[PDB]
Amino acid sequence: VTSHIHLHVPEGATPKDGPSAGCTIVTALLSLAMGRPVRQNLAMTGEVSLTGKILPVGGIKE
Amino acid sequence: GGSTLFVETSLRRPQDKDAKGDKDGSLEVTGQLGEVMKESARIAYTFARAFLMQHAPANDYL
Repeated sequence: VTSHIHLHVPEGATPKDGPSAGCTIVTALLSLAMGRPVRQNLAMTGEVSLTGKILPVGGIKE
Repeated sequence: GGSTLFVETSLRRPQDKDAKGDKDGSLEVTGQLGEVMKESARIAYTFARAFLMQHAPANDYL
């Protein structure tokens, strides 16, 4: 709520699938807020909808 | 070939604008840099701020 934050998402995502980083960004922010490092060897992808609902994404195989 | 460049820094405005002043430390960059360079410089800036914080909390220079 009350902290200036800098978040960096590395370049490389194609423009269409870029929003797929929504859940990643959210979990990164929560980890920073609580300082609890995310579980190891974990990855996530998907879109967020301002409410918690998550949407499909493309390029699943890659 | 490879060369060595002396990266230089300076404090281009008075430190104590206000003892109570909360204005965030601005940044200005020279070197006719590209956009990726600007983002890299910003990232380095933020990390240096955070490291000073984690090491020298009293020093608010940055």
